Amino acid sequence: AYTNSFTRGVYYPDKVFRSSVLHSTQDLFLPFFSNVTWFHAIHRFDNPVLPFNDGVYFASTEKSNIIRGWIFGTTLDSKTQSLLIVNNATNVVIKVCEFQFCNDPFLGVEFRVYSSANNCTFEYVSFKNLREFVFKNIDGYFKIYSKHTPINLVRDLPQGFSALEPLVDLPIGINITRFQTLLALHAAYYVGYLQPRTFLLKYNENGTITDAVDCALDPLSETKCTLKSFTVEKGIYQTSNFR
Amino acid sequence: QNAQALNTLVKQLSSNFGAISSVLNDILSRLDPPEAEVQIDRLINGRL
Amino acid sequence: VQPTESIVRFPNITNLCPFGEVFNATRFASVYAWNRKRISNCVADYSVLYNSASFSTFKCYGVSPTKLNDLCFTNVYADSFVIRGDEVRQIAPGQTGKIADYNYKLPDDFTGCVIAYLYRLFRKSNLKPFERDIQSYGFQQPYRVVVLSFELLHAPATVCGPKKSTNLVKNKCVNFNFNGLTGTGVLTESNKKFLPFQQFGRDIADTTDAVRDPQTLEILDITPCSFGGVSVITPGTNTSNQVAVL
Amino acid sequence: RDISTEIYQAGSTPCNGVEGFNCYFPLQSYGFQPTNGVGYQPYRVVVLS
Ligand SMILES: *[C@@H]1O[C@H](CO)[C@@H](O[C@@H]2O[C@H](CO)[C@@H](O)[C@H](O)[C@H]2NC(C)=O)[C@H](O)[C@H]1NC(C)=O
Ligand SMILES: *[C@@H]1O[C@H](CO)[C@@H](O)[C@H](O)[C@H]1NC(C)=O
Ligand SMILES: *[C@@H]1O[C@H](CO)[C@@H](O)[C@H](O)[C@H]1NC(C)=O
Ligand SMILES: *[C@@H]1O[C@H](CO)[C@@H](O)[C@H](O)[C@H]1NC(C)=O
Ligand SMILES: *[C@@H]1O[C@H](CO)[C@@H](O)[C@H](O)[C@H]1NC(C)=O
Ligand SMILES: *[C@@H]1O[C@H](CO)[C@@H](O)[C@H](O)[C@H]1NC(C)=O
Ligand SMILES: *[C@@H]1O[C@H](CO)[C@@H](O)[C@H](O)[C@H]1NC(C)=O
Repeated sequence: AYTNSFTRGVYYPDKVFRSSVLHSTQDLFLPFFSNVTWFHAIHRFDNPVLPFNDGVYFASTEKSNIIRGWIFGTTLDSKTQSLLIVNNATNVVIKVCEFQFCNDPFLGVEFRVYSSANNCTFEYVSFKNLREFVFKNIDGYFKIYSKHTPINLVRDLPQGFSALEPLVDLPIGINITRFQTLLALHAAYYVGYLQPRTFLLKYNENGTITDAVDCALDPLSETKCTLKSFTVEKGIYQTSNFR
Repeated sequence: QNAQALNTLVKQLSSNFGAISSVLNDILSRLDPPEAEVQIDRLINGRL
Repeated sequence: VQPTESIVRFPNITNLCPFGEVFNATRFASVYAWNRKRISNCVADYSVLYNSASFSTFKCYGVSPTKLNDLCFTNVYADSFVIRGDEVRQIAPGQTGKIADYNYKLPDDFTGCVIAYLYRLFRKSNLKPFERDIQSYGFQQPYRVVVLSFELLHAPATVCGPKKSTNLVKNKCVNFNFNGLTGTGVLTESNKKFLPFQQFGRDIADTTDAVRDPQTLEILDITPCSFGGVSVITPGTNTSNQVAVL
Repeated sequence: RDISTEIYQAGSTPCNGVEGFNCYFPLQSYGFQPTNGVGYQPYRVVVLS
């Protein structure tokens, strides 16, 4: 029920073009080599509501597209407005409403996700393959990144490097504490969490992120971050600190 | 050494030194003079 | 070198919020059963309503009609109800009478503009601001009044007034403010290639280098205007008074 | 110190010396009464430079 992240979880942190340079940034990223819990939500079912904390990494591999969306809210009750993301086979359903969810939301393929709604604020409509997403909510803005690429291993996330691209910066302004994935039923995915870490990002002539270094993995990475290079020559160097 | 010193001097322009913003125009637009002049004074001291 | 002309360019102010759904519609509800209209996810262009003809009154409270195009608020409410001409003063902060204390009470701290039918004659408690707790009055004059209540909260704001994202806009050799970018310099067509989500370019010194045209998605190099010191060449004054400058 | 009473124009249509839509007389008379509140009571203020 555990796989390790390897080199997954890199996204473009801004919309600035930089060519043939090396840049250091401080933001929430998935830690390197921190193992990722592999869930089988239904096989005996466990489709629970997990805390959101400061952001959540998500990834999955499916061809039947069983996971249709996610549910976000504080109490998951109609007392306070909640967010609902549903991906139809035709379009996207995004809601921000005081939403009375059920004890076991699912997309009957009936609608037993909820029972009623009181207010509504926001509405928006727009193999062996891995779709990868990053969710975070800062200053009332919901931010989502995406990238699609083929794979050859199912049980575990294959190694490699490919950055995620920005998709939506939605200005709603919702308090958020917990989430739960939405599935269609007549279930394999992963959950990663984001932490504040400093990274080096390598840009090619096209402005494409091609490599990265985590500054807290090991002393060699600390030296690389200090020297602002991917190559370190012979000698002694100081990443000084104390305990 | 010369290039390192010049790069450090150039990169020092982005700091706040305790002010609200590192851009003069933002300070001018977001506030009235009786506090914008204080913020600009702070920035001036840092760059000096 | 001083800048020559300041052609600051911003895209079209689109889209347009449906003000005509309330300001320009045909039905206004009763004063004791007033309808509050929620306005969001749109550009609130107040020039059309301010410049609209045949308006009996145009009263602002803490706001200016020429200024509202530059205010961004999270939530704006369009209160719509029928009232008679004589009681049009009841929609005011602190005003008393039948309508305010029985039908429609406006907050004493109201901020916005009021632009311009059943009597409740018996109450047990004075109505709160924006309260609707639901004597027939015969129109033998009615005035259609809309109240613009501007509420700002800690949520992201959705109704400002200016252009949003995707419209038509140009660029020249300017001083050279576009959108959120400022500063002077000369602009040249650039051969660089941005990613579709990339808008700016930056040098190793973390300085703006190139910018993409918002309308015709082309990238322009930013070269600053020339500058330099000036020196004066001269022999001794006891030899001549001629000089040459560099 | 400006001492003028021209009808202010907030619109593009000229006032032609009358009040109306967007047209205002700049001055409003002070409603000083013995029944007024403390904050609306008249106050004699002297400025020394
Ligand atoms: C990264 O930049 C290089 C620049 O050399 C690109 O290589 C050329 O790309 C163009 C199309 O963008 C092709 O028509 C050329 O044939 C490529 N050069 C050669 C020698 O084949 C490269 O494609 C860029 N990569 C990305 C992902 O944009
Ligand atoms: C990594 O695995 C250890 C046990 O092997 C576990 O305690 C830890 O929480 C895992 N890291 C995660 C899930 O980020
Ligand atoms: C939305 O919630 C407010 C409370 O803040 C309530 O007054 C209003 O009636 C609700 N809207 C509905 C039920 O349509
Ligand atoms: C709600 O969010 C605000 C700011 O986003 C925060 O200050 C507050 O503590 C949050 N409250 C809860 C119950 O999460
Ligand atoms: C949009 O901008 C163009 C400039 O080419 C102008 O001709 C047109 O009138 C504008 N339309 C609106 C609705 O702003
Ligand atoms: C808005 O006003 C115009 C007159 O300028 C009228 O033609 C149009 O029908 C009105 N729209 C609505 C929805 O009443
Ligand atoms: C220039 O010459 C005059 C006399 O020829 C003399 O009085 C003066 O001091 C001289 N000044 C300089 C700067 O040489």
